[PDB]
Amino acid sequence: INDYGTHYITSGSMGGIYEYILVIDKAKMESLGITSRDITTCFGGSLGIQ
Amino acid sequence: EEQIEAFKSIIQEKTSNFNAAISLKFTPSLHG
Repeated sequence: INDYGTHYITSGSMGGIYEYILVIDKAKMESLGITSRDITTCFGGSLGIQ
Repeated sequence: EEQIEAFKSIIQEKTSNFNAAISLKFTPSLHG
């Protein structure tokens, strides 16, 4: 079997083969996050007794 | 490709004031 093969040819053709593969893939991901917080507190008062 | 950015900003401010004014004048020769 190893000397003469597992199979033999019964028919076919004698042509050529040209196989070209052009594969492309792209993945773009962007994430932007902005958080701003401001707080202000002011309290003042004067008293007068005389 | 990898990109990361982080910004931080903190500001603090405090102000305090205090006054005290008291007068005394006693006159019932005597004067104050």
